[PDB]
Amino acid sequence: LIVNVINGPNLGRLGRRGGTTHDELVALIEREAAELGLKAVVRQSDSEAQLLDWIHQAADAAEPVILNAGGLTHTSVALRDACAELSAPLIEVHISNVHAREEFRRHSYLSPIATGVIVGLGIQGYLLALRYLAEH
Amino acid sequence: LIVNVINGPNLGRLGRRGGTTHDELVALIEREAAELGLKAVVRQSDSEAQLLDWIHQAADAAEPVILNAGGLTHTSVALRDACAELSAPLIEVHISNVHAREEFRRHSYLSPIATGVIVGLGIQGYLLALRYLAEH
Amino acid sequence: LIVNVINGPNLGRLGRRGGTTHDELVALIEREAAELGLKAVVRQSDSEAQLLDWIHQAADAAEPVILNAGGLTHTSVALRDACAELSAPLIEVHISNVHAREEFRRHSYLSPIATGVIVGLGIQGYLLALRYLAEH
Amino acid sequence: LIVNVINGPNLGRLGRRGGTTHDELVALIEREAAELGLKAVVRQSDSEAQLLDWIHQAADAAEPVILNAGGLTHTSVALRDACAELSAPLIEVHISNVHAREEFRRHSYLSPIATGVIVGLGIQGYLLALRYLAEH
Amino acid sequence: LIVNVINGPNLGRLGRRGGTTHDELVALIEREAAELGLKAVVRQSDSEAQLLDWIHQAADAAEPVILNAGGLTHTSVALRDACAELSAPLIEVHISNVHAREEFRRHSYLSPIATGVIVGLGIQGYLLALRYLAEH
Amino acid sequence: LIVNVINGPNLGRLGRRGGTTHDELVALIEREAAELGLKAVVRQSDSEAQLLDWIHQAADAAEPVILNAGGLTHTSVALRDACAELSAPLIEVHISNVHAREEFRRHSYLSPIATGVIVGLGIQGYLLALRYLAEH
Amino acid sequence: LIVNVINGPNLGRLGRRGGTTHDELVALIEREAAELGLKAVVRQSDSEAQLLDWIHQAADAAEPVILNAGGLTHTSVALRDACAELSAPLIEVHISNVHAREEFRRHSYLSPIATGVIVGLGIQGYLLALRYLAEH
Amino acid sequence: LIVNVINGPNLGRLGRRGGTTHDELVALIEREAAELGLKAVVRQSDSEAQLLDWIHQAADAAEPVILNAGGLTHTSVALRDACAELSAPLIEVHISNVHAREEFRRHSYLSPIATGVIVGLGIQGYLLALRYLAEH
Amino acid sequence: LIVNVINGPNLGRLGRRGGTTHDELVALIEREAAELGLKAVVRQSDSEAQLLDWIHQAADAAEPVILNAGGLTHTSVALRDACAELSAPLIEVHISNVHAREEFRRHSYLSPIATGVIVGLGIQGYLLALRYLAEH
Amino acid sequence: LIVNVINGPNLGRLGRRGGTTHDELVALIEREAAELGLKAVVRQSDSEAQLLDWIHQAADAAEPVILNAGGLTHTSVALRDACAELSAPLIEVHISNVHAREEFRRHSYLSPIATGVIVGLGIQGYLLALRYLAEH
Repeated sequence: LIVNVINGPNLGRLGRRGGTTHDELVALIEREAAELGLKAVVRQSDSEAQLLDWIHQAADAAEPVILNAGGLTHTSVALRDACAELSAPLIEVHISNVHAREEFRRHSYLSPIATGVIVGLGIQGYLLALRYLAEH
Repeated sequence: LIVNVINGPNLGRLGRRGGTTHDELVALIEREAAELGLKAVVRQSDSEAQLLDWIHQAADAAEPVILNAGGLTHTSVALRDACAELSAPLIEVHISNVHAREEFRRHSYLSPIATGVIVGLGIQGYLLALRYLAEH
Repeated sequence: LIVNVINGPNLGRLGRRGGTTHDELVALIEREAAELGLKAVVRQSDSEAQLLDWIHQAADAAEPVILNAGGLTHTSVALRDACAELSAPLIEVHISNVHAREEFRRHSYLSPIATGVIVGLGIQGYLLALRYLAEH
Repeated sequence: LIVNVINGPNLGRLGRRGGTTHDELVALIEREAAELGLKAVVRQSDSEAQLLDWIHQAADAAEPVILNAGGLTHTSVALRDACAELSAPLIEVHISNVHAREEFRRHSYLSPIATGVIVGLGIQGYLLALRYLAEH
Repeated sequence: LIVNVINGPNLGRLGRRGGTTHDELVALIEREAAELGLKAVVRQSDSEAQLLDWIHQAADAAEPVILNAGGLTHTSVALRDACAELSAPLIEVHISNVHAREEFRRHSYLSPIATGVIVGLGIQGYLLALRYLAEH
Repeated sequence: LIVNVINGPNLGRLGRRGGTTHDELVALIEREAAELGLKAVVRQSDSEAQLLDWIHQAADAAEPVILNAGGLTHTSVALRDACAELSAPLIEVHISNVHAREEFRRHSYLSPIATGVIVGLGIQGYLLALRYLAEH
Repeated sequence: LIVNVINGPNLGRLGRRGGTTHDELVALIEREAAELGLKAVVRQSDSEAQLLDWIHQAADAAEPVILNAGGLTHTSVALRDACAELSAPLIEVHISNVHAREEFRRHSYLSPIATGVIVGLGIQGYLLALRYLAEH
Repeated sequence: LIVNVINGPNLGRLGRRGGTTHDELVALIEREAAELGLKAVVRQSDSEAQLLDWIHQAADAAEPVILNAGGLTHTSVALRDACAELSAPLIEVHISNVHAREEFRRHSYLSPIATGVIVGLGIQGYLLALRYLAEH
Repeated sequence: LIVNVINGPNLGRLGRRGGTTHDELVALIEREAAELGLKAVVRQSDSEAQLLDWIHQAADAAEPVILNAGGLTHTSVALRDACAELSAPLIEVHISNVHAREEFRRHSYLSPIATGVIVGLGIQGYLLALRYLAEH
Repeated sequence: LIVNVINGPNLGRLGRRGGTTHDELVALIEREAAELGLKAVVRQSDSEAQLLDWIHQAADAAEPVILNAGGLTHTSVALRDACAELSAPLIEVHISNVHAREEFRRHSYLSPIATGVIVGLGIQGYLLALRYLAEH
């Protein structure tokens, strides 16, 4: 079973002003996925249109999605509407605790339609979302 | 290393109008904890004073806490202030997706001071919080 | 058929700075219930945990509840969540007109899930709730 | 002693898209009133001016009023100001539970000046208001 | 098939301080309706009670309604509740663009229960609503 | 006279989880336009930058625009500012009734500067906007 | 004359992560009270029901109360309603400056019914409240 | 050690429509200060500029300030910014309980930057602030 | 009987970018007052402290005040508190219609404590306030 | 051409708890103005009435104004109304970035009527406003 891990704007800057980089995150995820018997496809883009295309492809293939949409979490109705079409689980992930920062970060257009949300557990949040999905 | 799992009001009614009961949840947690090399102490109370006493004891022993405070999450400043004393990690857990329900459930007094928050992954949320803590 | 009448915080102070006392209220209710062919069990507590235990017992026995939760009406999500499990009717009662006082008293976490609400009719509000329940 | 029962807009559509009709409601009320030794005058109008005239006549005769103002409950300051002149009791009645519906229905211009409010007990709400008034 | 066109307060002042008058609007609508094979009944009143009576008659006959309620759009819950009974389509029409004016005009109690809303297309809005209804 | 029909994000997913597809919508529009003596150019993009380029080209050519901006309706000030330059009519269209859904969908940055808005009439909303424009 | 000093939730943790402990605070208060010719009864509880019982006993004996309700200051209507019965002075005390912290701490259900409020003067706030009461 | 007591607008009207006058208040303060071994300089002005000059002089001399700014408490950012420069303690005093009056009086621009706030204890509030400062 | 007419900030700029000047306004008022048998004392200041001193002198002499406080109407609690001491009538006057301008101008701290308010009638507002006061 | 530079409350405290003083700022401005061929008149006052008099004199002479009103920026409608009379440019200046501080500092009554606003560039903000004005 294939799981899409989709990272949104500014996530390619991970580790570069907390040192895990985006390439390292990809390697960590693929290794964990292989241990669980899953195939993880990890993609990152700063373009909202590109993220919508990837979600549409996950919706047509009925594949689960682990999404960290970055700043678009708080602002894009178009992203929420694309994610409303998914039929497999959608897990929203944030690396840092979004509730401990500015007040505008406490509102997400994605949380109400996600199956679950994991915030503040660092990069381990992606690995735990994978384990939830492997345990069906 | 000892981990406290503290369940608040109405969580002793789990499975009784989704059938996992609170006794079953305790057994699941203890089994997972033993596999990870941890000892889990699982307690549940409908009394806010009893929850504060348990958090104070976790703060003095410097032990991590996985807390599902039920309805007190949204209403108790006293619980938040007791949890502000903890020095080990605090993970807030909700079984259902609190963001997909009434608007008052989207505000938590605990999230801003927790290390991380896990919502909507069912009872597996407690087992993933344990794994995060076992991986230091 | 058994009806639970549950009074919350400060209701044991009735009549003591309008002179009906809580013991008198109990006698009035039991007398009316007997005239209607019902058995009324009247209980009062200043403890939120004790009120939740009584509601849980009413939910397991499928018995109707007439509840005057006092100040907890406006503040407790935990009480609302316990009352959401009841399968028989739930009537919320307030002795005074809560809409004629401070603005925070006009919001109730219980009204939206109650079958009906009776406010401002004094102690007669409890006796009319009994009559509604006797007339199925 | 005479009691006015005043129904506002859309209440003549009762039972017609829960089958009690407005004529049936009138018969039920008159029968209950006669059993209590009262005379009930039941009137219904979709016109706000007509409702104000009836309230003014109740204010000059010092007679109690049981009012279900329909949608005007939430919107008319003119109705509230006419009802502020009454010297006998004013009971506001709603057949359905107004707190379980849209958020604008939770605000009433009438509740703060009514003696009491009864919501959600169906047509029995009118019969219980009569009993309160018969028991002075 | 009969379509009711109902105009609310101040719409009899059309063209009189943009010169189409209400009589001209009626002629335009009847001519368009005849071309489509429909019969249009156009009525106008400044009285809210009269509008409610006309909507009740449309609800009992199951006929579609094209409604321009004027200022009552923003203020009347009673009108919304009468329109909630209709079983055929309800199209809300505004001649001018209500979103380009005062902020209170951007809220309508009718839009959420209408089948569709047409704003800002002048008198042609009524003719396009007719065409939608003729094309079932 | 040329009319631009511009569809924004997620509108290429029409008919695919109500079965009209985007290709079918294009065919329907071109056929109606030809019957009216107009030429319709229908374009769709999930990219906000691409939509702004198309609006800028409509502004320089002084051509009318029928726009369904999808989720960007509620969130993009940049789209509103590009549309503020148009000199020919701008009709905003929504297929479903945006007022009957989430509260954030009731606010549009486009409505206040559009000539008119058509919501809830399905795909027929685009065909009626064409007819308005053909009747100058 | 007897003065009750009542400390609410988390105040038994004073000095333990500013080193005055709750036992030391009690000794300081009793010593100051004896110098003023008063008897101070100092009690602390994390239980809201226990605090309400102590306030009810102060109301029946007509004794003054110096209250630091901790987090319940901001959340409990039941505590405010018990304190509304007191006939002798009620002084609300906070050790730290509640106005310099989170915005939710700036609202107190107790201040409007207290005789006076003292915030930010550390433990000396309790000793100054005693002096106010000794000077009648 | 010198303590400045600064009274703002309308405080020279004390006792004149509760009979202590401003001259009497000055005498009371000077007497208490002398008993504590302090020198109190008491000044009053209805001019905001004059109050700012006095605060600037207290900031340059590093002297403590007891301030009752009257109505300026709720409205002047300029006064708050002058008081933000003080390095010795700043105690805000109100004679009456500001939380029991109009809602606009519950917001103070000064409280968040003051060391402590004393409200509702009458003129004794100034004497207790002096004692706090004498006990360093 | 003496009437004070007090003009606040920027009112000495009347007629100078509607040509009545402040000197002309004074002459108009004195002439009207003499016709009514009253003596009008007209004063203007841009200083809030000076306005408070004049109101205090009107309060001690029990004389009526016609006040146009300019921008201080919307911002000064200190002015409202000085005016709360007056025992003779207080009429608030605005030359232009304050409700037809910016939204912040629709809130006045003075209106709730004034005997009456006159807005939008130009300079004639002062002359009509005089006539009201002459007719006791 | 003469330019007025007007500094409001607390700006005479510049450099005194970032060391430029107000006298140094005056020297810097006069030197820059002379290099540009302008004459700068720099004045500072803690009195709102004095600032209004200076603005009135700038309005009668049609001279440009560079204003740093300090805390009055956020609170004075009277200052805004005096500045609304200016016919030459009005540049509002803040030395620090007002948007990075408390939320009340993000609202200015002056910005909407100023020609331009410069914030956060330190004392150089005044020198750049001069250059804008020298380049007409």
